[PDB]
Amino acid sequence: KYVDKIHIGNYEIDAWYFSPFPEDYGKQPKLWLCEYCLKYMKYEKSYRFHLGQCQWRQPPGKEIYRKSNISVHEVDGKDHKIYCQNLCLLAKLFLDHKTLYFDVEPFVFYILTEVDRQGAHIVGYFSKEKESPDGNNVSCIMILPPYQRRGYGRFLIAFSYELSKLESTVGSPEKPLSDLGKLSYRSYWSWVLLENLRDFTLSIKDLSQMTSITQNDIISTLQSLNMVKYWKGQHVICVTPKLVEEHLKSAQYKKPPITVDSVCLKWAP
Ligand SMILES: O=C(NNS(=O)(=O)c1ccccc1F)c1ccccc1
Ligand SMILES: [Zn+2]
Repeated sequence: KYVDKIHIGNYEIDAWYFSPFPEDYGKQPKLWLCEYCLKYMKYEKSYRFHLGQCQWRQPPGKEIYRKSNISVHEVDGKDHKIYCQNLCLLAKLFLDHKTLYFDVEPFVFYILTEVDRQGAHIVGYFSKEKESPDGNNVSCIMILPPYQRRGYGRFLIAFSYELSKLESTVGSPEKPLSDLGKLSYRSYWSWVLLENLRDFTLSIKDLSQMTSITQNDIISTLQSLNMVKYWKGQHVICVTPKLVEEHLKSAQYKKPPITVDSVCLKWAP
């Protein structure tokens, strides 16, 4: 009845949530997706015919980041409507709270790919409203299950703040976050803040300006690190250089990151 398994690239992936693909696409045992243009198909035969014909080998839009074989494409929902709609229906298989699939024009989509000789292979993405009334620098963020917990979510989170910095603005992901989303942002925030308190008298407003993390996300992060005191109605940073290093040395920050190299980012607001 609902779509419950997809084939994309060389992966078969079980669905986590309902996504409103048309009814007759549900009925099939599997839905088959072109990993490059994200067209969804009902049959292994139409899929293999499509694979032989389709000329795309990367996302549409502008490649705004390239370092070695990690690429980000910026895709405007108005310019590439069908691709963005396909991406949103794919995303909704793995996001409980996403509600927007068809009215994609207000959004820009940042698609993360990993490149080999065959083409640029989609790992995940984040959407962003062109005009956010609430200052959200991410709408939805999704990493395909076989790539989760492997560094790519940290990359996209970092990337979303590097855009916010180029915008001279603070930003926060739209709520609610998934369970993994919550843990991932808290861990990203903790690292960035701890490294700034090592590398540098920084105030909370100072840190917000340096990182584009909102003051509230800074404060909730420092509270979970027990690194803020409260005085006459104001949160104030309170931490020893040694306690910062204790946190940074811990086993949580020990996996080598895919880092966003701002030299390789090509973008203006
Ligand atoms: O895959 C995910 N997180 N684990 S991670 O990338 O190794 C990671 C490691 C350290 C800090 C933040 C991270 F994100 C993820 C999936 C969906 C939304 C957001 C993140
Ligand atoms: Zn295709």
